[PDB]
Amino acid sequence: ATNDERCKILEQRLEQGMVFTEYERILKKRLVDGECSTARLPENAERNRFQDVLPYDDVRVELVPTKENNTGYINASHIKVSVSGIEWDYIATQGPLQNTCQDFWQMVWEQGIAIIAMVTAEEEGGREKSFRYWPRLGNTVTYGRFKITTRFRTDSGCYATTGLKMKHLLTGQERTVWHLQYTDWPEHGCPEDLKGFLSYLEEIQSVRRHTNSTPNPPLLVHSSAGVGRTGVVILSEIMIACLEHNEVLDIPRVLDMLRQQRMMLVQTLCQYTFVYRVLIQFLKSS
Repeated sequence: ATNDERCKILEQRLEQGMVFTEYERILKKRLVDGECSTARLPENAERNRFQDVLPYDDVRVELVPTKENNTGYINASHIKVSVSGIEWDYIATQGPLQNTCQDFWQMVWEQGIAIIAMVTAEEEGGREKSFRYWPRLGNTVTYGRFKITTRFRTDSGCYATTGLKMKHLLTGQERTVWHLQYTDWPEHGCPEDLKGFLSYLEEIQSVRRHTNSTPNPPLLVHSSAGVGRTGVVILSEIMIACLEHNEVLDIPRVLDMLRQQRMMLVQTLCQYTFVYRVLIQFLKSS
């Protein structure tokens, strides 16, 4: 029940408004070896949603080079953290563009991805935040050598689960990909329903566990920019796992480690304070 001491500390820090000082001291990106030269190539300009939100060279997801994409470039970062003995493996990526759908599915295939955690809407405020890279039911699409079929979509209130089949058109191999989309989460803000977000995290945790039981692949997390709401998901799941290991909690240490793998994770104070609220409620129900 040492979680009780953690929950008081967290509630007090939030209640007294000491969260901000902690958050604003965390650097947004690497100080050194922060080169994003491949991402900055003129040839890759159309592949970035924002020319300043970029993967670092040494952790970018490298696609096998193709005719259409010689550098095999996608705006996506490997995120590998070890926190309290747990080795976490994610890929964090931006929302696909019309012209990066083949790249996105090539990454899904090559990296062995079984679960997509989508935490953006397709459209918000009249703007595209993610291209519709998977088919709409009523049910198949082809991007280069990958055929994607939507089997079903089931709504769980705050999020929806879509069963996808992905087929390699040159080998005939097929794989199931589970698409878990949180549907009401404004960009730069927080989920509307805190408990709904916890149930979304619970479903990601469950499906990862059970698909692993049947080299485990990274979880693919994406938003629009691939840093804000993506960062909330990753930092929340890591910190929740920390709650069982007695070791002293150090959220800004963890977020700093994460931003060493992909810049700008967790864009706003409300997103960071939301992670505190998530942990408090998780501990309040333990």
